[PDB]
Amino acid sequence: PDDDRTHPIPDLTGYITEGQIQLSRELHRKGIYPPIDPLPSLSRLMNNGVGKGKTREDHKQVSDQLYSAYANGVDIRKLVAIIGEDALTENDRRYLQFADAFERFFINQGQQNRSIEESLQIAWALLSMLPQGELKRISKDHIGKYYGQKLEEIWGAP
Amino acid sequence: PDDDRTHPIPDLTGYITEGQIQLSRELHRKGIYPPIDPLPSLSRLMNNGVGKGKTREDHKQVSDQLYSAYANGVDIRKLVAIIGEDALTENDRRYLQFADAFERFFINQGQQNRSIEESLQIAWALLSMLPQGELKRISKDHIGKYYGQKLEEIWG
Amino acid sequence: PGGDMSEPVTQSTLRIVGAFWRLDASLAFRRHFPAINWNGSYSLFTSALDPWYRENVAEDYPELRDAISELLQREAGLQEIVQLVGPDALQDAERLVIEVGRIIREDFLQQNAYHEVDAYCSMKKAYGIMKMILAFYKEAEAAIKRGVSIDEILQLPVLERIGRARYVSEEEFPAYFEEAMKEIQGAFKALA
Amino acid sequence: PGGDMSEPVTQSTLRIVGAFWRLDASLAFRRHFPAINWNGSYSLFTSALDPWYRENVAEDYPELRDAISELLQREAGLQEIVQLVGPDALQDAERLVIEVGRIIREDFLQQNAYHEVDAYCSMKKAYGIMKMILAFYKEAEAAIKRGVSIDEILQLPVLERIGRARYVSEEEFPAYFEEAMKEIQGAFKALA
Amino acid sequence: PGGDMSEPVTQSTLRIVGAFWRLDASLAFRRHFPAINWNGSYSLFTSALDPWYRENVAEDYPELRDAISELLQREAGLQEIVQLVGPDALQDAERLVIEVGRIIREDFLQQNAYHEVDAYCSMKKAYGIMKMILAFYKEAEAAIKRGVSIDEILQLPVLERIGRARYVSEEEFPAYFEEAMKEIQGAFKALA
Amino acid sequence: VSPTRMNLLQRRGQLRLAQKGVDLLKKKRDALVAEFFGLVREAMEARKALDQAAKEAYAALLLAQAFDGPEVVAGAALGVPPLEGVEAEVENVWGSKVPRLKATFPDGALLSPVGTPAYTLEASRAFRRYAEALIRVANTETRLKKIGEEIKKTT
Amino acid sequence: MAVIADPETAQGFRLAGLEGYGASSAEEAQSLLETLVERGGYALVAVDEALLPDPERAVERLMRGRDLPVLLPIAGLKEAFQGHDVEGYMRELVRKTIGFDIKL
Repeated sequence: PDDDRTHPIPDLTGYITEGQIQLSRELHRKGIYPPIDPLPSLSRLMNNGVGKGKTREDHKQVSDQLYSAYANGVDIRKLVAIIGEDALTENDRRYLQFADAFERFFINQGQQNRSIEESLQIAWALLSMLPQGELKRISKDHIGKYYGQKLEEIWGAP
Repeated sequence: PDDDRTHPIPDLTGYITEGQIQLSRELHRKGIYPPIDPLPSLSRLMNNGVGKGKTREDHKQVSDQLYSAYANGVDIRKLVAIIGEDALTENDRRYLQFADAFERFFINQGQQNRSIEESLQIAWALLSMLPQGELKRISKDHIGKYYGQKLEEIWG
Repeated sequence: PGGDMSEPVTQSTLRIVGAFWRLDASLAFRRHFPAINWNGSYSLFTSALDPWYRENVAEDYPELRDAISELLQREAGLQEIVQLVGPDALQDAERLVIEVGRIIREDFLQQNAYHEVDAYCSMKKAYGIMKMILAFYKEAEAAIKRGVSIDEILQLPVLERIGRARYVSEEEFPAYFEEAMKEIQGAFKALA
Repeated sequence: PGGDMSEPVTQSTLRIVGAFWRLDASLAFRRHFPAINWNGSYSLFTSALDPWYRENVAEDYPELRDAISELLQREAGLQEIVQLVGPDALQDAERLVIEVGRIIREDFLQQNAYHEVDAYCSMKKAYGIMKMILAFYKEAEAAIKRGVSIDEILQLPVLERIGRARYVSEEEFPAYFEEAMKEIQGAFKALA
Repeated sequence: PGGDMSEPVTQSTLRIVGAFWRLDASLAFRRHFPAINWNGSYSLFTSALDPWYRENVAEDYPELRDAISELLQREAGLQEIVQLVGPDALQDAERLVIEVGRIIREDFLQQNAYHEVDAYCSMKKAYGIMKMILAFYKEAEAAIKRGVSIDEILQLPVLERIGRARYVSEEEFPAYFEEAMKEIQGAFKALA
Repeated sequence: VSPTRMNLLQRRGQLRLAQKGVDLLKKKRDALVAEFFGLVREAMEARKALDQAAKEAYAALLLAQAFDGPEVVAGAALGVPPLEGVEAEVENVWGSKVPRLKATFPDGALLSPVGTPAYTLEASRAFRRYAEALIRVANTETRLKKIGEEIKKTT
Repeated sequence: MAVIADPETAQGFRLAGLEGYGASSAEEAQSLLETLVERGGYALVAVDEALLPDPERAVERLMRGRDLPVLLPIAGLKEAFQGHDVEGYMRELVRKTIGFDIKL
């Protein structure tokens, strides 16, 4: 009713349902559709459906790494406005550029229909901006198999 | 009651009447009389009885410019309490001094009786403290006609 | 009652109307009219009217409207820092964003309903004002990279031309617009 | 209930009474009695008693009352700055105002209702205390412009005589007042 | 409903329970499981359980648990300095307790409920882990007192042996504990 | 403040804004401290270089006093017009302005290029180098002392 | 720039082309700096630590309204030959600035 999550209707809904997807007003005003905010969203039953034999086996680690990297970048994007970009460290600039490109490409898909393999390919393309070895959450086999893809596969084919 | 504007009696009164005059306890604590706070006050029928051929041709623009300048001064007063006075630029100090002089001379008048011409003269004297380029809401002809007064000559 | 937006009538109306124009008391105190609260207002008819605007107003009108909305959103996101550390602690580009947002708020959104000329504004006049504001913003952003300080830029006489384009008559606006667009080039190509 | 002044009984009472004495819990729990909040309180009989005060106490009594009220106002204004910037950033002139306000608060306003002498105070005793405090303030203000630091003034032994003045009985006060005034005038002349 | 402990159900529950384990959202965000806050939690059965522990576990157990509690308490008092200045500017006398606090938090308090062997832990295994941690603390403190630098201490391979103590099997643990206790003395004796 | 639902929501928003601002200011303090601990090393290096220059200058002066004679040294110093002209240009550090002194002292401002008392000339050269080291030390210290109080203000 | 020390080295500063004055006591040094602060043109004053370990402290009640002249403590005359620990002075400096007395 007033973007209030303490209202009885959203409060009692969370007592019965198995997660939530939350829309963002500032993403909507920035021209991004669909405006789904990855920070407050949560799915309780994600671990049973993903994994080897029902989807690709790198799903969970990639999702966790994306969550951590975006959560890191969103605060550097505010610290820059005070201390200036040239005063940041190198990894902070990497995270800032990743957090910009994430909202630019991964979320703002428009009316396009994306399969799971396409979304995983885009997610791996974004993770290649970060330096190898910073991906603490992903095992070595998946890094050796999927890292290094260019972002031009969606940049030059929007 | 409890100086609350959202009490049902002031709310239902303001939904009917053509305006209100609201007093300020903060101005009363400082010895200013009458303690009328101009920001929450309002008069709906002002536009009918002022203007050319009724009081003077520059009434409404002066009234608007005073409101805008006073609001900027109040905002700068609020910001000073957080960042301190010494960090102010000259542009903010001009509005701060305008707000102080406004409260000490225009609102505070005692029991004396003022004609409309004296009030407009004082208002134009106050607006002369600000730069000429900051008077956005006043037409340039009125600025050329009336700008350039000094407040101290009236009392000293 | 009392300005409480959680009133049952307000909440019942909010779920069925297609547009919502919220007013603010704080803007009305300082005599800033029409005092529409930009942060809590919306319209659901914006997307369906885009083919009409391209045919009748200009081909690039939705892009200009979205560009203005981006500047307003960026200004709204930066005021949480100004209230914390003061406006003078920000960088140059942030100060430019704040000043352009102030220009937009004072000149484009504001409208006097009792003035002889400003009471009615056609669509093409608003389009011209938005084009002027965006051109000034892009030129100032470019001049920032050349090392020119922000407080030097706001002393330019072209700011008066933008700030008083409201009061130009409907049939005199086409000449004023083309004069201001040339003055924009005449300002930033000689400042540095 | 719980010190909430917005409750119906207090609001109904405040509409008919001519004087309002407001007590503060911030003063009662650090043993500053009578703990009257001198900023929130008011009286509507002050102007009507001036003809009586001018002939039964002294002709300049309201002037001293106003001169002390304005000093309290200025100290209250300076406290919000001294509580954010530290006691060193103030000028010596503002330090003098702070110290005079502290002297006023801890000597004139504070009264012990259980002491055998301090329980009662005539009008002339309070008038003498006010005169002594204002004379000390005037001498200290004159001494600051002569180049004397605030540190030298506060160590003068004559401020102890002001602090002990309220414990002097009604019979001994007319001589104590003259002795204290002479000591103030001598000590501020000999100093620097 | 919101992670607040002022909710009436929590306030009515904590009045009568004998123990109180408080989970923290900050630790769950960092994937530190279990997310028990060891500052807000408490228990009231330790003193009554003390006679049972010294017969069935070890004579030293009640006077060994409090040493680790003291180590955890000393780490919490240094957070106001670590937040201001980075850990590398601290002296070795408290850099050592910072490292020992990290070792405790990541090798003893943390437990994986989905693991095959870490899901269950008997009392003697925990007692052996505590003994190893305290032996490391004593030897490292002595080596620091000799005059060695803390960089060479943190490179020692025995720190990984303490890290593997969680996943060792329940019946393999008695040999691993003896080997670790010999290895730690052998390594710290050979230090400079 | 009148108790309504809208005011309660506004107060919650204010609390969240303050909570974000605290962490933002802590990050700013971390950046300032990282700058401070990098500047202190340069300060120490400049200080020890100044100490070495002072040692060699006094070692030259003690011998030059003996060989040339105190009256010759006194007369030689009186023949040079002393200079106070320096470029006290301002420097920016986190918005505040600090002086960064630059010497306008030329190598030709000293009279008598014919150095028959060669020890006096060498002492003059050593003292010029010592003055250069001293002004470099001052230029580091003026920034360090202001970064410290910026950290204090943020805290 | 000005520099005050004992007269055994005052002529060397004039030999460097700089104004230099002699002082042999803390009272002489404080009187000389009180003369220098009311004087103009002085952008830098170097004061021996033997005469005054705190050159900027001794002027603080007159320096609150200005920022041009910088003040710097310099090494002693006889002490410079045997040297001193510049890394011990940095400990006191960092203790003055951040207070924790913690430095590695």
